[PDB]
Amino acid sequence: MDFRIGQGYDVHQLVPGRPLIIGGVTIPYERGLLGHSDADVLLHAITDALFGAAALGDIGRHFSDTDPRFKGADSRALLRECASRVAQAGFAIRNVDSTIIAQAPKLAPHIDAMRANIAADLDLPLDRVNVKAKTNEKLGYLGRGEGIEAQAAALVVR
Amino acid sequence: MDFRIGQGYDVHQLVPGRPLIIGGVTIPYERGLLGHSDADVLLHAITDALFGAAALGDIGRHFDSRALLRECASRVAQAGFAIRNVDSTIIAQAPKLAPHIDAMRANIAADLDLPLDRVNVKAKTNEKLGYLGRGEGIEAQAAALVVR
Amino acid sequence: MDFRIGQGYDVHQLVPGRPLIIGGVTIPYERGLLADVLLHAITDALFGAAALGDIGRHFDSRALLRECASRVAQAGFAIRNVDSTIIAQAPKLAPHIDAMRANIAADLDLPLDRVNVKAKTNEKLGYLGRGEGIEAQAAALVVR
Ligand SMILES: N[C@@H](Cc1c[nH]c2ccccc12)C(=O)NO
Ligand SMILES: [Zn+2]
Ligand SMILES: [Zn+2]
Ligand SMILES: [Zn+2]
Repeated sequence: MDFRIGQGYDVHQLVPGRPLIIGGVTIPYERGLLGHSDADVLLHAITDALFGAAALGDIGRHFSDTDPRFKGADSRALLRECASRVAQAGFAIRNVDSTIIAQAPKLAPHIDAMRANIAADLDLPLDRVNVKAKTNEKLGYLGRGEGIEAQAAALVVR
Repeated sequence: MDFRIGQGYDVHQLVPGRPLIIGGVTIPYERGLLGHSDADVLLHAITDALFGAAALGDIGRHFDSRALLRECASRVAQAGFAIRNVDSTIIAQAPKLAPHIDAMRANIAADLDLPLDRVNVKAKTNEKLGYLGRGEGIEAQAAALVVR
Repeated sequence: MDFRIGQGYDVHQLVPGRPLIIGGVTIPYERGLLADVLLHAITDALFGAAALGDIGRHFDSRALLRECASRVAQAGFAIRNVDSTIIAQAPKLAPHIDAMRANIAADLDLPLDRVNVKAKTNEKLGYLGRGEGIEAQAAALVVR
């Protein structure tokens, strides 16, 4: 009954010449997310929520964003390693919820694939993983398509 | 002991000619929230947090925002979950929301068949920053705890 | 087994001529907040988990956090954990995280391993990315 909650946030700029990878899904699009890694904003937010629930710091503490070994890093591999460290700390994952905010492209066709990827990486059934997709109702830099944001919440138990 | 958490986010533009309805409360104001529904940003954020905790997707996949919140609660129950508590924040530079918070909590508690002491609504400004600080929209955030 | 969750949000403008205090820590930097954004978010998350309203209805931001914790306890709740994120484009916050965690854990009378603080930039986007403000987000779990 030693439950703990974590929360996560990430944002990346949307720029030409990059793959668009969200929730482990390579989405065909003229632009992609800019980062040292593959810039998977959704997986990073979930990773942060998991480290946070376990009181293990944050994604930047665990994976160096200047190490050449993480250039173009597969963020699913990072999420699996996060889950491994959370387990080593003594915690079991109970559920993850998340939101992606993007003006474009349409994300609804890809949500089920993202959910399946996250569930596989966390060794969870599909019914403990949720991904919600939103626009920002045309407001701000999100409404202008300059970046994509993700939010996440995770419940774990020791 | 099968607890789950959900989180929700919503934002809508403030435009002339619409009533301002937040948490089911009609607030006197020169503008109101723009949307296909009544654009109740707080009820939508709570609805998304409840769908998220139950792993039932989101408000866009599933659909007056109180009727929608009641239907969301029905679908959460249909999945086998009981709602334990909801917490939330509204971010608006104007108008003042404190006089309306208790009516909002009462509306949410009635719609979710919860006691008042399991529902919470918090009010914030954005310190004059961004589109929220310029009064161009209102944001809501929500967290929900459920149990199977 | 009567668990409850709360969530908190705060933001303040960042301009020259003020000290930068986050999580009770004075951080060397050319600008400061116009205002402890992290402690307020945590305070709001705790009031929210207890269904006691918000920081504006109830009230140094450390003294406020300690009083918030006292009211949460008198309402019958024990705090189980806090997690949080600070979004600031500059300065680097990683060197101060342990000091922030120590201050929060002390104020909440929690073991250190139940308090977490995460740090992010906003990738140069928006008022946060331009260094015009700093945001904090928080989540708290309590039990009656
Ligand atoms: N959002 C941050 C999270 C992060 C920090 N250090 C890392 C190292 C590898 C991958 C991601 C990270 C980022 O750098 N994405 O590319
Ligand atoms: Zn990232
Ligand atoms: Zn809405
Ligand atoms: Zn504040």
